[PDB]
Amino acid sequence: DIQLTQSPSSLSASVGDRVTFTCQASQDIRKYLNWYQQKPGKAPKLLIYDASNLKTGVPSRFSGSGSGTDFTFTISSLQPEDVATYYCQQFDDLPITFGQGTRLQIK
Amino acid sequence: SVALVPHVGMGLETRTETWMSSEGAWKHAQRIETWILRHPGFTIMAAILAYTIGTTYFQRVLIFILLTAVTP
Amino acid sequence: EVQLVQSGPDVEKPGASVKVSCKASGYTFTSNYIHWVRQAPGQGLEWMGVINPRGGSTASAQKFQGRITMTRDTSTSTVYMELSSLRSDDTAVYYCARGGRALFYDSYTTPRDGGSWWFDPWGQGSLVTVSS
Amino acid sequence: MRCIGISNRDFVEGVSGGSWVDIVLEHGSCVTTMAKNKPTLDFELIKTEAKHPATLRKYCVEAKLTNTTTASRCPTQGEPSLNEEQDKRFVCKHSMVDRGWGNGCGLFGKGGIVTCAMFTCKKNMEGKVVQPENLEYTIVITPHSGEENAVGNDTGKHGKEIKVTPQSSITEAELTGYGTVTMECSPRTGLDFNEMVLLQMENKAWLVHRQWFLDLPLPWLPGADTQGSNWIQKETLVTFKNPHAKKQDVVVLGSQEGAMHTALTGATEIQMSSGNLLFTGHLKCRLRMDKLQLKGMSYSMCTGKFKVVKEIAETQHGTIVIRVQYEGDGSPCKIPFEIMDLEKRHVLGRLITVNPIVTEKDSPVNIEAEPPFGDSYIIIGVEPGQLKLSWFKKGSSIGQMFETTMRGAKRMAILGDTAWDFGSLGGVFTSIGKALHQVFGAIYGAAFSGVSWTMKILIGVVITWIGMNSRSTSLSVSLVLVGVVTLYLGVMVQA
Amino acid sequence: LGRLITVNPIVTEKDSPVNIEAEPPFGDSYIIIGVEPGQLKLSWFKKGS
Ligand SMILES: *[C@@H]1O[C@H](CO)[C@@H](O[C@@H]2O[C@H](CO)[C@@H](O)[C@H](O)[C@H]2NC(C)=O)[C@H](O)[C@H]1NC(C)=O
Ligand SMILES: *[C@@H]1O[C@H](CO)[C@@H](O)[C@H](O)[C@H]1NC(C)=O
Repeated sequence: DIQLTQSPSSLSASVGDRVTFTCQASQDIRKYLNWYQQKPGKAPKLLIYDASNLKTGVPSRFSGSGSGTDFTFTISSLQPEDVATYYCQQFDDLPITFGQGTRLQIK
Repeated sequence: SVALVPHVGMGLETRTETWMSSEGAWKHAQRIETWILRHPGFTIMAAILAYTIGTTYFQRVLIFILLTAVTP
Repeated sequence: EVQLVQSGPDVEKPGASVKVSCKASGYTFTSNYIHWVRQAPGQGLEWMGVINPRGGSTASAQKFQGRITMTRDTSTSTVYMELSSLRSDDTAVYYCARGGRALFYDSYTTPRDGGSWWFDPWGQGSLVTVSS
Repeated sequence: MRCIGISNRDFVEGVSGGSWVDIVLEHGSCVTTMAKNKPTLDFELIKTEAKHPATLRKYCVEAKLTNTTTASRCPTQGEPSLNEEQDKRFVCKHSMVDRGWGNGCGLFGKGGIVTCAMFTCKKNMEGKVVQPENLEYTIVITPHSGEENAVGNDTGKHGKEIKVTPQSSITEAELTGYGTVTMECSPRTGLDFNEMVLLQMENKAWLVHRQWFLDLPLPWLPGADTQGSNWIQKETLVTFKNPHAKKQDVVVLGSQEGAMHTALTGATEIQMSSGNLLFTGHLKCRLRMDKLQLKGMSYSMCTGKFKVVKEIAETQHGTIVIRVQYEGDGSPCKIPFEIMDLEKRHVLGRLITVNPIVTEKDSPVNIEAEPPFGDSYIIIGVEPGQLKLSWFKKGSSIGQMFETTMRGAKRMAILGDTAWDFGSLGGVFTSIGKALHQVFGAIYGAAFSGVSWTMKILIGVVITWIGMNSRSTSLSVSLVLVGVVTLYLGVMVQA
Repeated sequence: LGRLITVNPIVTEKDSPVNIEAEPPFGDSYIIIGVEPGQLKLSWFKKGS
C-alpha cells in the first residue's frame, strides 16, 4: 500500500561528479529506508542502511540524508565502477515496497 | 448469526448519531407490535397466565409485558 | 563466509508449481529470518514474503494471496519457496535475503530495522521461466 | 470564529489558577474560551489519524463450495471416512441416514454418512487494531477579532492546524503575534484504545469494541493467512440439508453483509480509505495561556462613522454577530463597542471579541457579543454618537439556567468523568466530584450495561416503583437517584 | 510521587539508546526527563488500583 516514488528515473554524468537522488514516501517512514546498487545481471550490494549509515566495506563517497518523507542519496565523486541501477526502499508497515529504480550512464 | 447481538448498550457513544439513527429502536418496537397483532391467541394465553400467577397487579402487568417480549 | 546459495534456473509450465531452495552458510541458521523477493526483467524489485527459520512461521504480500508456500530444513539450514498457480507473469529472478531477527518470530519492524532488503548475504539468483 | 452556528458549543469562563483551564473537546462540538484578558480562542477538533494499524482478523461474508464429496459406509459396521477430510480447508459433517438392499449393502440399518465441501471465500471483513500510539489528533485553534471571510469556513488558513500525539507533550502553538498557546493533551484518557477494533468492509469501516468482535460468528481466521484459507469455524456458515432419509447435501448460506450491518448498529462509523481518517471521539486538554497579548492595546478609540454591511444575526442563545465597515481615516484603531441599556445608562452585556480591531483600511470587520435576555441597545459610534441599534433577545434568565442544566445533564451523559474535568480551577469540590462520579459510574459500569433503549427504560420504571414502595428511607438512594439517572440516561442514549 | 527502578541511570560514551524502568502510581502520571527547556514530558495512565 505505502507507495515510494524515486526521482529521477535515469541520469548521465561524468567521472568525478556529485549526484543526488530523491525518494518520496506517501507516509511517514521516519528512518526506515535503504539504498542499494545493482550492477546489471550481477550480484548487487547494499549501500546505505537507516538512510544515514554506511556499510563497512563500502567506500566513503556514498552518503544519505533526510528524515520525514523526502530522502537524498549522494555520491560525492562518480567513479566508472559505479554504473548501476540504484534503488531506495521503505521498511515500514510491511507491504514492503521498493523504489522504481535509477539507472546511470557514464559520460 | 449476526442477526442478533446488535451492539446496543456496549458503551462507546459520542455526540453524533451512530449507525441507524434512532431507527433500530422503532424497528424493534414495531416488529414486536406486529407480531402481537398477528398472533392474538398467545397474547390471550399470556394474559391468562399473568392473571393466574403473581396475582398482585403490578406483578401481573410486569410478567404480561415480559411474555409479550419473550418472542425471539 | 557470510553466504547464501540458491538453486539453478528452472522452466515450468503454466499452472504448475515451482520450488526454489536457499541454503545458508557462515553463521547460526536460526539467528536471522529469510525473505523472498522477486524481480521481473522489465520491472524493479518486488517483495514476495517472509519465513522464520527458528520455528517456521510465514507470511506474504497481498499480491500472492494463497499462491505461495514456504518451508525449511533446519538440519541442512535450507529454505524452500514453492510458488503455485504459475502464469507468464511469474517469469522473474528470485532472491532470498536475511533479517536481523526479533528473536522468536515474524517480520517485525520496530526493533531498529531489518537492515537490508536484500543484498548483504543473499546469494546468486534463481531465474524462473513460465513457458509452454 | 470557525465556530458559529455549529451549536452545542461549550462556552468556558475563567482562567484562574494562573493560566490553566481544563477543556474536553470532541469532533462534534467545539469550545469557546474566555478570560478577563487574553482574548477569546476557539477550539475546534478535526480529524484523528491512527497511522499504523495491525490486522487482527478475517471474517468471510460470502462463500462458495466446490468438489462436493460424500461417503457412507454400511449399517453399523464402519463409520465413514473420506480422504479429502484431511484438509481443514474442506468442511465436513457426519450424519446417519438409512441403508438396505435397495441401496445395496445389507443388514438394513441406519448407517452413517459423511459429506465434504471445499471452502472458497468472497469479500471479507478486514478487522484491524491500533495501539495507543501511532495516532495523532489535529486541532485547529483559531482566534476571534475580525478578519472577514466568514466566521465559519474551517477550510482556510487563519487558525493553526496543530498536531498532537501521545509521543508528544505541552503542544506549543504560535499565532499571529500574541498567540503563543500551550496545550497539554492527555490522549490516553480518550477513547481508551486496546479495547477498539476498526472494522473494514468493502468500502466502509466501523469502530466496535474488542470482546464483541472476537465473540462474533461468521468464520474466524487469524491475521497470518496469506497462503492459509484455514477458517476454523463454519458451523455458523454453510448449512447441510438432510431430507427425510436419503442423501444429504451442502448449502452456502449466502452473503451476510446486511446482517452484518444490522449487527453493527449502535456503533460509530468511519471513513477509512487513505490509511485512516478517524472521527467522532473526544480528548482532554489542559490549557495554559500566559504568553498572550490582546493583539495590541497600544491604540486609540477610533474617530467615527462606521457602517453595518450585514444583518442582526442572532446565533444560538445570545451570541449575536454584527459586521461593521469602518469609514474614515482610521490608521487602524479599536472599535468603541458597547452593549447598553436605555437612558440613565446601566451598561450590561458582554463582548466576546475582546479588543476588536479594524484592519488596514476598508475591510468588513465583525464582532460577536451577548446581550441580556430582553431589550438592548448595541452601540458602536462615539463623537456624534454615530450608530445605535435596537435588539431584543427574547430569552429568559430561568430558561437560560434550565438549558444550561440540560447541557450539564448531557455532560453527565455521553462524555464521562472527563465532563467533570470539563470545568477548571475547582480545587476541592470539582476533584472530589470527579472521584465520586468515577467510583459511582464504575459501579454502574459494565456492571449493568449492555442493555438496549427499551430494556433500560423498563428496568428504570421497575426500579423506580420498587423505590416508590418506601421502606425505611432507602427510597432516596433508591427511587429518586436511580430513577433520575436511569430515565435521563435512557432517553438520551442510542444517539 | 513514583519510584525509579534503575537507580542513578547513566548515559554511556555517546549516542547509545539507554533505557530506564520505573513504576508510576495507579492512575495519571507525567514522566519527565528533560531539564532546562523542560525538554520532554510524556503522559501515562497506569490503569490499576
Ligand atoms: C473561507 O476562507 C477562504 C480562504 O481565505 C475564502 O476564500 C477566499 O475568498 C476571498 C474573497 O474575495 C478571495 O479574495 C480569496 O482569494 C479566497 N482564497 C482562496 C481562494 O484561497 C472563502 O471565501 C471563505 N469563505 C467564505 C464563505 O467567504
Ligand atoms: C475440483 O473440481 C475441479 C473441476 O471439477 C478440478 O479442476 C479441481 O482440481 C478440483 N479440486 C480438487 C482439490 O481436486
